[PDB]
Amino acid sequence: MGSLEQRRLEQDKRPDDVRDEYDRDEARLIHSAAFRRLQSKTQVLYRTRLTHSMEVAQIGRGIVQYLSKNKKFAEYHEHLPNTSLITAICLAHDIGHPPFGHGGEVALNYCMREHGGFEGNGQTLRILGKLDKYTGEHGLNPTRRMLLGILKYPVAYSELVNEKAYEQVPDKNAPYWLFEARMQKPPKCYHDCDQEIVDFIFDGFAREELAKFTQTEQPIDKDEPEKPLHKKSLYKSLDCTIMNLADNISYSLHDFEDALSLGMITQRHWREHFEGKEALFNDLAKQLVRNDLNFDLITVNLFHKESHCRKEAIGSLVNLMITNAIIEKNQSGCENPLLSLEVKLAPQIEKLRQHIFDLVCEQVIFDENVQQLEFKGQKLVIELFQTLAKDPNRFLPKPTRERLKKAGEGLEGEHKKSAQLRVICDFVSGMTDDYATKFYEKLFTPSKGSIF
Amino acid sequence: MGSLEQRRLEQDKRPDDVRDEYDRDEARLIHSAAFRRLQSKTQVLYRTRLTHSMEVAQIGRGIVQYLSKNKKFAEYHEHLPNTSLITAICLAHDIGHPPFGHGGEVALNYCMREHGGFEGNGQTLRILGKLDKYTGEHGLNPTRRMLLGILKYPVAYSELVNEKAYEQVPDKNAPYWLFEARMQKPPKCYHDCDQEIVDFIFDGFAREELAKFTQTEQPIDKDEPEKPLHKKSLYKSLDCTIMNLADNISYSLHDFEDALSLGMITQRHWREHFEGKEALFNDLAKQLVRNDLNFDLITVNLFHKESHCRKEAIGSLVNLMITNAIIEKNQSGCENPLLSLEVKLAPQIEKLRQHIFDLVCEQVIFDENVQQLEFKGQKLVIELFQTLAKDPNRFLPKPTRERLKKAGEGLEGEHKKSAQLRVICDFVSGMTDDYATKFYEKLFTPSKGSIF
Ligand SMILES: [Mg+2]
Ligand SMILES: [Mg+2]
Repeated sequence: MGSLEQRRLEQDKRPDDVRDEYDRDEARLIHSAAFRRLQSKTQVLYRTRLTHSMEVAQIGRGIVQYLSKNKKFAEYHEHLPNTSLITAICLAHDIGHPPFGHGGEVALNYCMREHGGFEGNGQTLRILGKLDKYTGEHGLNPTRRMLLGILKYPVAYSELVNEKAYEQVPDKNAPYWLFEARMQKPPKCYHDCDQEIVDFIFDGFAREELAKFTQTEQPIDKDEPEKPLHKKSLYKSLDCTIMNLADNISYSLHDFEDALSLGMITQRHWREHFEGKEALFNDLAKQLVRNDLNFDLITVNLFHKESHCRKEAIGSLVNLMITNAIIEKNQSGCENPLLSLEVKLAPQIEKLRQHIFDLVCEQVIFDENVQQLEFKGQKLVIELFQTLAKDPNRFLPKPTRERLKKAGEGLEGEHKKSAQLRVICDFVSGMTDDYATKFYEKLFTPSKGSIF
Repeated sequence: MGSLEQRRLEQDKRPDDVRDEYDRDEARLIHSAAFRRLQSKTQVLYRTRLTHSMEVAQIGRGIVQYLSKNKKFAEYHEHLPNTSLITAICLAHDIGHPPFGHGGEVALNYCMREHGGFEGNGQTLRILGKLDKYTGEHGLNPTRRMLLGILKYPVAYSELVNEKAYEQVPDKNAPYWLFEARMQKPPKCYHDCDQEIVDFIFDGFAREELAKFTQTEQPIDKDEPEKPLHKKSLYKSLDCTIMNLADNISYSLHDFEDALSLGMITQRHWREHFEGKEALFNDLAKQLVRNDLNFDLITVNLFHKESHCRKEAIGSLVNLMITNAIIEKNQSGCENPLLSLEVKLAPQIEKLRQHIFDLVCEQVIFDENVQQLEFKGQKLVIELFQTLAKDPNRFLPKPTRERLKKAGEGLEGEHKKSAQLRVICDFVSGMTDDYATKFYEKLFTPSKGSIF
């Protein structure tokens, strides 16, 4: 089998470069157009995706550091990623996310219904492995282990999608962009047209390991037992578990901290969301003997006037989760360490992390005004994709027109159409929020737009 | 037959006026609302249609002057138009063009699919002969020869249209304004509802002359031999050939000069568009012995920092085409001089003029941002026409409501509908780009519009 430091394309380093291949991955990523676009992309609307990706990289390094010295896990030290690989994986995890976030993701998936759908994490793999113009046709040409580390869902769209969930009540009067977004969310997956990339990631493993590692589950009873739902992938690589843990800690605490600052989560919300289960903080305070973890003391410090009393509690909770990162084996039958080993929190810490994250989804993610803005990004992307798809040679830039022509060669009929719509999907998804707004305004908004 | 200085309506001049009828045409045109609208109408988006029409008038006068003294063409001096007639024809040629240019023209033709279509040059005749409020129902009431001079395409829409080219792949999800504009372009023609105007222009000629002069051709193989295409008219009057030559010289050189200034055409584009065929400049430089026509010398002067080195080359190329205007006979079997005689460039000069014009279409006319703005004018005009057509008495001004009522009298059924939609088409097409934008914003844009 192939090495983990192997790339799809041959790009050997000069003898002047003792940097390991994982550092070369970090260097290419930071100097890449896909990573620099994280500035003009916000996840909530304040906090940009670049800042979130840096905080996630910091948390992941702290996780890897904590594990690399805890001798209870000394048996697994050799399989931990290094500082450069965990950073590059953490800094790349939100690269594929489209403009306007979930509003744009639902939009592109709805437009690509007959052509493979769209999902952000799949586009992250698509950009990293092919789209980014660091190479001709191999993206940034990352190492096998880095590609595996960003593959959060190693199962294809077709193998996971349940198109019965897309079913809608007919409405002759509704425009094409007007629908319930929750019923058009894609499965978390990789795109079928990128199977070659996934083949490379998995050529360094035994095929029985691949079958066990790509196992899925059928979730049941989201509201009713017969409600149709997509299938979920079940397992991620070891490095991916570390990044996914850091990614959730930031969403649970750092987006919570921003919610306190903006006033979207009050102490009344806190004490009502924790009206029961004050032991989520208190019982932990007893076991670890940390008076700072007392529910009433940490509540006063979180909702304190002095900003140094809040950041001290946020950082205390950030440190509490990093110090409670355990590494177990997943219920996959895999014997490879990178496929069988998982990093996660202590069960009592995860209960507290989730319960803080649930208050964030309730007051921030599902705020009426936040959702109204997501729908507008849905309308904008749909209306932009339609127009770019109706006459792509009139509107698209010349290099994008070349890819669309190139994608259709050797293909005819419906396969040619899906391959060319994929290029348009990669063009729109690779837009920044302001670039997509300007592109919308040049095409539709009455008095806006300039030829330069 | 009738005189060339004859008008549809009787408007004789006072004895105090020794001005010839062609000067009276020039005077009425300049003081007309249709000609003054050329200020608020741009052709590219910089250079307005008024400025283009003045440069065309200057080139045409230079053409007529050059021919009126070249004794190789002395046999045809008596049939050349005078200074006033060639100016009025040149200043009127773009009067009918709608807001947003081709974007608005494709829009109106698409809306008028079942009602006669729309084309700019046809509206120029419609405004000049009927619409302009200089008279009651005869427009500016121009002379027969001036009307003939603006009749670039003396064949009707119905006689030229190939509705198979309008055929579209069905799309249930597309809004009414979303289509490929290239497949909805109208034929270059005059509108069927203006046949009476064309009858007057042609009552001063023998009917055999009319049949030969209105001959058409069926172009073949735009991309494939079986691609459906409209039919083209074949012949223009002598005065029209002079105006059409001046009109093309301005587009080929003056719009090229603006392209240099804005940076849309680089010296790299020039030397790559002329990578072969440097003899288009050089061979002419040999025959005429003009070292300024050397490809490398004129390239340095065109792309020079000093603006006096560029304008000296542009004006040299403007002068080179005027000095190479020849007058031949067209392959029409006509014996009337105004219908059989044509003015055009020398074959080697036309090869150079076209090749410069092709670089203008490639970098300017078909720039992605220029086309994106054209589509937005297409969407705006379509959405404006629809709403004005749904309830014309609620929205249209009282004088326009009078014409629409008046156009429907004596008619019922589908003929009444087409006659009233023609008035709405004349209202929208006669809008300036900013007037159409304000009219769009009052009706659709959320927070815009005032009752005054
Ligand atoms: Mg993230
Ligand atoms: Mg013109």
